[PDB]
Amino acid sequence: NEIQDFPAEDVQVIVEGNEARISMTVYPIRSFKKISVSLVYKQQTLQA
Amino acid sequence: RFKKHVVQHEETMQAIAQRYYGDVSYWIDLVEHNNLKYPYLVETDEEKMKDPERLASTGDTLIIPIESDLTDVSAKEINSRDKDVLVELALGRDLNITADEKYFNEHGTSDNILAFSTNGNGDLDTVKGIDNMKQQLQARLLTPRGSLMLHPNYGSDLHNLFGLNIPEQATLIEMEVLRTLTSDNRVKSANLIDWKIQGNVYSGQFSVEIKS
Repeated sequence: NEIQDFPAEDVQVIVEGNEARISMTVYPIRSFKKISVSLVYKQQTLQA
Repeated sequence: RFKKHVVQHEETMQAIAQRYYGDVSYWIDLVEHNNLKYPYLVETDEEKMKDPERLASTGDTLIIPIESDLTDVSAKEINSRDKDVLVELALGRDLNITADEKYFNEHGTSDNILAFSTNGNGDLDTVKGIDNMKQQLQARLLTPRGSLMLHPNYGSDLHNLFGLNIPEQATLIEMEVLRTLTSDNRVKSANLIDWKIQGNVYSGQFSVEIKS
């Protein structure tokens, strides 16, 4: 669980003699930074 | 004290005394209370037109003492002539101080709220009958428990019961109101029939059994 997700299709690699070049993609774990609330007060009945 | 009754179609004066007091024998004293001439109950109103005040006919009220006051000569004399003034005298007579009925219901549990008024002409207003009993219950409820200069432990703690409108406070208020209403011996019982809440507003109603 050190990474949230990764696209297995997106791994590209090229090799040329002694040299290789790599590219890939990772979905990092997303945060949850903001929370908004809409708090309302209403009348109520209680009865015998 | 007394019970009310009305003359039914071709009911004889014998029949009334027998049904309420058991023995028919008592009708003889019972006619003196209703001040009746010999045709004690008579069916026709154009026959009551003979001498209206000394008779009863179909649809007219009658007075029925309790058995203890049946034999009292003073009860006989008073019931003979007072007729409808019975209820007023029996519930008593008092000065009317509900001058501003719209107003006192805007500031209860505060002082200086009631005031004399004038009805008729040149005389302070007076209240009698059931209205008097209501007014007195009303004043008793809107007065704090130790604020009359004599005979304290009169009134209510209604000025003290203001709270968070949770139901226990509402039962407490119910019980205080019922105690306050049942304080007067003239009233038999009270009981709640509704309690209801609107945020910061209490509402409810009470039925009270007033003696006949």
